[PDB]
Amino acid sequence: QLLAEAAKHPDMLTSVRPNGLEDTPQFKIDIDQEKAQALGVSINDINTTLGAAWGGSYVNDFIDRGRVKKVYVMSEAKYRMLPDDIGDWYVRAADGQMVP
Amino acid sequence: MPNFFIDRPIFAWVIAIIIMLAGGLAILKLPVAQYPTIAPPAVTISASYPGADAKTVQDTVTQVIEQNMNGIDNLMYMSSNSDSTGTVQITLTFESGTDADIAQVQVQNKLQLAMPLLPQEVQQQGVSVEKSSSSFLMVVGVINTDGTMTQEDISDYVAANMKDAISRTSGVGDVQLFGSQYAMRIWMNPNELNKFQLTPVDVITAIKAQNAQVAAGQLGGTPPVKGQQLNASIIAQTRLTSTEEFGKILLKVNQDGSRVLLRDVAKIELGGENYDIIAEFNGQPASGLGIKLATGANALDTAAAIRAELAKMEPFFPSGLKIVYPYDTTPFVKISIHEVVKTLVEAIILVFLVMYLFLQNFRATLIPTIAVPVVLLGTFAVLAAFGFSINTLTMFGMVLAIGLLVDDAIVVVENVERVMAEEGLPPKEATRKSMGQIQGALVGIAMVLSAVFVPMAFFGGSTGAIYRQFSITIVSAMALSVLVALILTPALCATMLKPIAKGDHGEGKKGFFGWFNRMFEKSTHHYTDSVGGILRSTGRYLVLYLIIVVGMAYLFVRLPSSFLPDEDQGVFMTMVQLPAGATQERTQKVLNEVTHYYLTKEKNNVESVFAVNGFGFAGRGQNTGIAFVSLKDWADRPGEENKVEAITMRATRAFSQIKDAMVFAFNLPAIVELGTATGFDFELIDQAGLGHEKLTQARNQLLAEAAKHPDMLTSVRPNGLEDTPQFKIDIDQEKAQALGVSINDINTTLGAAWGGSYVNDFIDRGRVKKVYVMSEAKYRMLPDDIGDWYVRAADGQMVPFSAFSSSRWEYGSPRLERYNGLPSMEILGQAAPGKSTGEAMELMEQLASKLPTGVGYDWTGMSYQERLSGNQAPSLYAISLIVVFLCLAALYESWSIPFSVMLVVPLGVIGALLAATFRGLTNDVYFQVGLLTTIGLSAKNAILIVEFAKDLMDKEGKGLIEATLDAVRMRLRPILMTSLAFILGVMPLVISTGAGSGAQNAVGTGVMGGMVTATVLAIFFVPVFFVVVRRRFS
Amino acid sequence: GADAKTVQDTVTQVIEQNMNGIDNLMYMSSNSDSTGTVQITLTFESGTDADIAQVQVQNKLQLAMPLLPQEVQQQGVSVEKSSSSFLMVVGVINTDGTMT
Amino acid sequence: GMAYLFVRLPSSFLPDEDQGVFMTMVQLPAGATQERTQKVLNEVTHYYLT
Amino acid sequence: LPTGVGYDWTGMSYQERLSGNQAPSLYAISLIVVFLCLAALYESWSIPFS
Amino acid sequence: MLELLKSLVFAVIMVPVVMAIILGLIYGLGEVFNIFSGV
Repeated sequence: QLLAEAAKHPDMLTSVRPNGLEDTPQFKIDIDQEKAQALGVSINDINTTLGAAWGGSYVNDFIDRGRVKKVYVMSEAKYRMLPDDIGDWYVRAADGQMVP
Repeated sequence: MPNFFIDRPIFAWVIAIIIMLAGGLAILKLPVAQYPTIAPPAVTISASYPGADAKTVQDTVTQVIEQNMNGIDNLMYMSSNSDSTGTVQITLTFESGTDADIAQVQVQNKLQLAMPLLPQEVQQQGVSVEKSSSSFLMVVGVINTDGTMTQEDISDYVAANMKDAISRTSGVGDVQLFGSQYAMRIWMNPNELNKFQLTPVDVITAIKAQNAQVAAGQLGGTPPVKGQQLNASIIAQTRLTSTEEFGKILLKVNQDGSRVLLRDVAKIELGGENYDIIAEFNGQPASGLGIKLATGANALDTAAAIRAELAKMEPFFPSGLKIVYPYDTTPFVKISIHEVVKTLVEAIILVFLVMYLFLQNFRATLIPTIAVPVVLLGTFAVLAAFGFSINTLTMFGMVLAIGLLVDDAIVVVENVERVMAEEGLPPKEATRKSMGQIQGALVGIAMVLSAVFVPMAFFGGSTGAIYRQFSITIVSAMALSVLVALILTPALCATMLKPIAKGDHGEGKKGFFGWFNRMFEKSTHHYTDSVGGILRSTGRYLVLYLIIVVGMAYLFVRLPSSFLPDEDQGVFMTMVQLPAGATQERTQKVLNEVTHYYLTKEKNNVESVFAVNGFGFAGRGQNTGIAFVSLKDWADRPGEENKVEAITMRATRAFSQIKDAMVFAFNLPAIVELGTATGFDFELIDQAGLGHEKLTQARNQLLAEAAKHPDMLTSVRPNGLEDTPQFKIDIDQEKAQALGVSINDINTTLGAAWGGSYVNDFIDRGRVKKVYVMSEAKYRMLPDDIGDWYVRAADGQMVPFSAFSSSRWEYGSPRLERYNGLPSMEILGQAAPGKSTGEAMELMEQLASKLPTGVGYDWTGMSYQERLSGNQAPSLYAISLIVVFLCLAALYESWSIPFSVMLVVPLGVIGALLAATFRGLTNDVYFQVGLLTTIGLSAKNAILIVEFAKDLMDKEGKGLIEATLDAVRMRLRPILMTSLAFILGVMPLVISTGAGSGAQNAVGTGVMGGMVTATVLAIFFVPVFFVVVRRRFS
Repeated sequence: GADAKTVQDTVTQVIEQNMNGIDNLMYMSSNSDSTGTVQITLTFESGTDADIAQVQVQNKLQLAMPLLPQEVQQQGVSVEKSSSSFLMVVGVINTDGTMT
Repeated sequence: GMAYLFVRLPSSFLPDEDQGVFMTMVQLPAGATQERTQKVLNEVTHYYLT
Repeated sequence: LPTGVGYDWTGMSYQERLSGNQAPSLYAISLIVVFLCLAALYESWSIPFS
Repeated sequence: MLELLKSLVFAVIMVPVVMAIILGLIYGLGEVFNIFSGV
């Protein structure tokens, strides 16, 4: 409302802009822990897999040309671009079989 | 200089206007506080180890902290207190004058290097460093008057919707909370845990796994594939935010859908972090806040802002809540300001009245009324420029120095008036002659006062600051007053005087004036002939002087000495110490009895009782308790039978009948920052590594030995808690291993069932709070209950805890103390009502000398300050003596004349001691300051008389006797006027009833005695000393 | 991992509560991003020494560490006397295009 | 006349001067990716250099 | 704006407000000190007033 | 007002009596010193 009202006087106020990002849509992944535990998988494996694949997990350090730099582990672009790509990841169950 | 400004009145007026503007600007901006930074800087480190006894906390926590806290400069002494509750406190007190904002960083940085060397539980709880020498500006209690809210609900409400606003006003520094916010409590149930084949470690693991936050990442990752247009954030699992969500945590799910929920095995509720302290205000559950004044802030404005902000919140206050103020310090500052204003107005009116009585001329009366406020504003400006504040001591110095300003004004005006009367010259030349005659004396007395008052500011410790305030105020007032007398006043004598004819001193008129002049002249003639007759001889009064000297010495030796008089602050403490092994129920019963007594048999005196159960100044635990009793305003407590002393004496006499409790009552010291008890603190330190039993036996022997002299030691009590029985559980390691039970499971179950474990954090109503796991009361409350817990073996079966564990009893100390790195114990207690503290200290040292070999003794707290009188040795008084001797020898050219001036010093000290002995007050700081002021006034009178006599002897050819008699005849009206002004102006100090009246009474009595006796016995004695000195050293 | 709402809810709330009270405090302003980072800028009254100001800020901050969430306690809280606008940015380029 | 002219005169704090450097800030619609921002910045720099 | 919403200048505008709110005190103090100096130096209260 | 009036009246009734005692000590000390001087 303030911006709309201030836009009405170009003779005194010019380039009246906010300072900060406005608002964004967000994505929420609902994990059904009931079904996951019934199948045989563990919550820790699911959480670690999701965090490492999509968020990237800092693991360790290594020397390179006499300098210590970090080693990162992250999914390769193509498989973390769309919501449907969440179906491409698999988690090992208790008995060794792999569940999507 | 004075004659230079006589011809230019407006130059002096401009200087006065500048001084007035500076004073106004200074009074516009100046910090206001009750007391300055008197206590030495102190830093306290607090750590918590939940469910750990005293020994575990002592060896595993504070040992490492104490070892790694060496190398800190300006460190005075360190003390350490462990506890059976699980809290450890290390207090480091530094030297006075050091910057605490750097010592805190030093100790914090040294602590951060020892963090990885501590156990994991204390690290998770976290340690905190803070400044304990700050004093509380006020405490705001909030109570529930219906019964819906409990202590935890009230504490969380304060922490959520009151702490931030109260902390975010103007002038408020640190804000402390006396309660703990909410925490999700998970009460196990051993029967249900056995039913589903579970152990507490399983619940801990499930909570850790299903109550975590995971960095899901970001849709459309940071390196994008060629042709991406969508980008958003992924919100994966988050922390649980409700009890109903915590109850749905899975613990065991099979493949066919069968499941076990956390609510099926445990009770989830929202409680507090620790149920150790129960606070009840007038019988109702309550919580509190402690507001400390920030540095360089106005106390009154901050208090008013706090009150307005608190009164704003009532419309949004939920349910039934009430806000009370058990203890605030603003009334003392308001009273001090009111007393300053009253003293100023009374002094102005009194000096105007006395000038009208004597000089009979209004133009003469009006001169000082426009000079004293100028000096007052100049003193305000100088004190602001130096860096001081408006305390309760600086204003006392100002009301003390008002008399000096009046004295200077009286001297100047009376000298000019008498010169005009006896010369016939008009105001101009008379003022020139008087100023030329008196400028040297004024400069000399200014230098003498500065030389006698400056060295008092070089004291160290708390006494150093207490003397510094008064000394700085007094020297600034003296300098400003003499500068005003040199510059401004001579112009006033030049302009605003009526040139009356000689001989018209009121004798031409009748009434009160002419008659009063008649007896004044008759008495002056009688006094002059009497002093001439006594001066005809010399050796008859030397024996009188020696008698006065020996009497003063005897009175000085006889008078008891102390540190600082007690005052009626309206708040006093009551302590309850139940026998060893007592639980919370008996302590609550005794506290209820005490509250009922206070609110029933003392309704007209007390106002509220803020009982605290579980916490005491001796040591925290389920065995002790405290109660802060506050009284009504001093206006509603008339007489000396309704003061703090009588109330607490009657209270302890009545409480002596309380069985199963040794309830005591006492009054907190006048300066709350320095110490908590009104008596000395004494500490016994093991050195030969005897241990604890030998130390306890030695302490008991010393206590019995000191109790055998009930004439100078009273209420000698220990400051710790006696040894208590303990439960020892021994686990058969090989039996547990043989049955298939891992030792880790047993240890975790025993530590999380009876001790309670802190697991994770969670978001509650938009804030971070801990989650705690512990058994549900009835299953952890008796030794037999240890058999109700079951542990899972490797085979999957559950083995009871009674199949591989035993139990026995032992004796252990619930509170371990350390001093300077060695085990130590503390005895705290006061002295007799009719003896000095120092004598009690010496006798305690002699008693400690009889202890078995291997135990040493030391002092701490105010006692250490009392032991810092090594600077109070004659090494400083002698320095002041030589400095004033040099100043006097420099003022007038003689190595022998200043002896006569110094001979008048005992003649005021004798009167001060007489007044102190009559009233019975002890020798303390305020009495010392008053004695110094009386000495200065007597020295001023001696300086004036001697200078006039020497000028008469030198400038003219007057003989010794003739010049001395003429001088003493001449310097009679100013002396009497100044003495009357001072004596009448110090009346309220002596007559003050209450409201911090101890210091006022002491200083007023000393000033009255000194002034009266000096005025009586200086006029008759100074000429004798002068003539004896001149003839002997002729 | 925590978004703007929860970060601003947990960390900077208590941090801002504790920071208030330091002498010659002119104004304090905080920002909470979406990548989890949180920033607080305390501007002091003119004439104050910045070094002792940082010392006091550190002293007041270390009191609030026990109240801070567990993850950020060992994440690393950095305090520094910094301005707003860059004094100078110096760029490095490749003159043959063989280096990305 | 002094009073009237003092009232008339507008107020400020400090004049702004040429320094040879200035800045440009670009804010795209929420949810925009790196490619669109790169295209907008390319437009801006091409205009500035042409 | 709707009730409960306030405003407060910050950064440069805070200093602009401070500069604009302290001028009259400076003017009055300077005039007073100059008048007092003139009165002290050249004598009489008529010369500085003129 | 009332407090100002009471302060004034107290001051004016206390000054003359105090001056009276001070003249009393002046008289007494003068006489005793005159008596003792001549032995």
